[PDB]
Amino acid sequence: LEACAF
Amino acid sequence: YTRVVWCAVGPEEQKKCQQWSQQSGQNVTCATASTTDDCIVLVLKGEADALNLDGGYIYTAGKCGLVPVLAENRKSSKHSSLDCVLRPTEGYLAVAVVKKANEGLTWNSLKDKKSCHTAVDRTAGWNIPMGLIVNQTGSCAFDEFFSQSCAPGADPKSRLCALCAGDDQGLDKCVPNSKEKYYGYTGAFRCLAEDVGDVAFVKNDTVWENTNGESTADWAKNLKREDFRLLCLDGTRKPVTEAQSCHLAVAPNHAVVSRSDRAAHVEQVLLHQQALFGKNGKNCPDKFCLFKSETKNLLFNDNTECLAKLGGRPTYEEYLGTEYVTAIANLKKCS
Ligand SMILES: *[C@@H]1O[C@H](CO)[C@@H](O[C@@H]2O[C@H](CO)[C@@H](O)[C@H](O)[C@H]2NC(C)=O)[C@H](O)[C@H]1NC(C)=O
Ligand SMILES: *[C@@H]1O[C@H](CO)[C@@H](O[C@@H]2O[C@H](CO)[C@@H](O)[C@H](O)[C@H]2NC(C)=O)[C@H](O)[C@H]1NC(C)=O
Ligand SMILES: *[C@@H]1O[C@H](CO)[C@@H](O)[C@H](O)[C@H]1NC(C)=O
Ligand SMILES: [Fe+3]
Ligand SMILES: [Zn+2]
Ligand SMILES: [Zn+2]
Repeated sequence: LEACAF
Repeated sequence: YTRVVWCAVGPEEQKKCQQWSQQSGQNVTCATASTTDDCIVLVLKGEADALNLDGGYIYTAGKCGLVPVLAENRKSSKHSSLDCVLRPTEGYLAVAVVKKANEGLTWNSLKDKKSCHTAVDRTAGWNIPMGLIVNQTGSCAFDEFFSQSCAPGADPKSRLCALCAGDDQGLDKCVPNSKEKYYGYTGAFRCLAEDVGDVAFVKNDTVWENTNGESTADWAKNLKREDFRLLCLDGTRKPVTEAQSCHLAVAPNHAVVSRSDRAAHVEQVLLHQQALFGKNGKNCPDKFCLFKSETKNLLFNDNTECLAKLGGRPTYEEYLGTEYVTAIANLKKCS
């Protein structure tokens, strides 16, 4: 439930 | 107009993409990366335009800003008068498949068995079965649930990669691309067919398309459906004819993603390219078929009848569906 993984 | 730069995952997809590029008169051209996450990073950098993705990968891409453009549509189970491009997609069935001869095995006795997965982070191979297992065990320790696995993309020295076999030389063990013998739908079903694993997490279509002469490949050519069973969540085992009542979930179809600013152009080019190379395309089979592979399911699944328009210009969360998104997000809390 957060940001881009890169 | 501009060229569309596709991103191929591994060298077998790159070969296919280079054939498409030649046949397309360079309307499509190719970039290639070793993994699907690396292709998503080329697209986020603007060094590729698009690729077609399993829904679990659509979630990674979507979190990074990429949008769904067109979805795979396979032959419909019901009659429809709509053209393929305008027919609503139906979602595929994620299933757990075992051998009938392995008589003791049910969903409730999976602990400490040997498993075959398409790849980490994919829908039927990983997010659906591991999400159900973490939930039913109440534990994030899913990397210790099966005794050994082939789960391409995991740590190659770990038990999640112990069953993976790499390429003809045994290099690239556990890489999440088609060089790994047990990658993907067909590789994970081969892991089960060869009794490397006890269970394969694939989709319904994979068991049908690799049995009873539907595949002429050596390891498949002699497989019979009746030698496999599906594991139902209520602990029963059924024949593989019963997938509509013995699946783990319904998955959103693989789909093409791009940056938002390139979506429209990628869409227009793809609609044209499948008119030339798609099923019943003008130049398929004479010259090139976009939805067939030298090996298996390269760029697109070989059971794709067309890429279809999406309804409602959907965000990635609308395309995947709220329930699937929430399941992925719950599982990713373990990592
Ligand atoms: C499980 O998958 C198989 C393979 O895609 C489906 O069987 C195909 O169904 C189509 C559309 O009905 C038929 O016209 C094809 O000939 C079938 N293929 C084969 C190889 O038999 C099957 O319908 C799917 N089961 C469920 C419940 O969705
Ligand atoms: C694993 O369990 C979690 C926790 O219950 C599930 O998350 C819920 O899913 C339902 C249906 O989408 C929602 O109404 C709830 O809001 C979700 N709860 C929470 C706390 O996030 C999740 O669906 C389960 N995973 C799988 C694969 O079934
Ligand atoms: C290349 O794209 C241009 C512009 O759409 C079009 O005129 C031409 O037909 C395309 N050719 C092929 C082979 O895809
Ligand atoms: Fe998938
Ligand atoms: Zn269901
Ligand atoms: Zn919307």
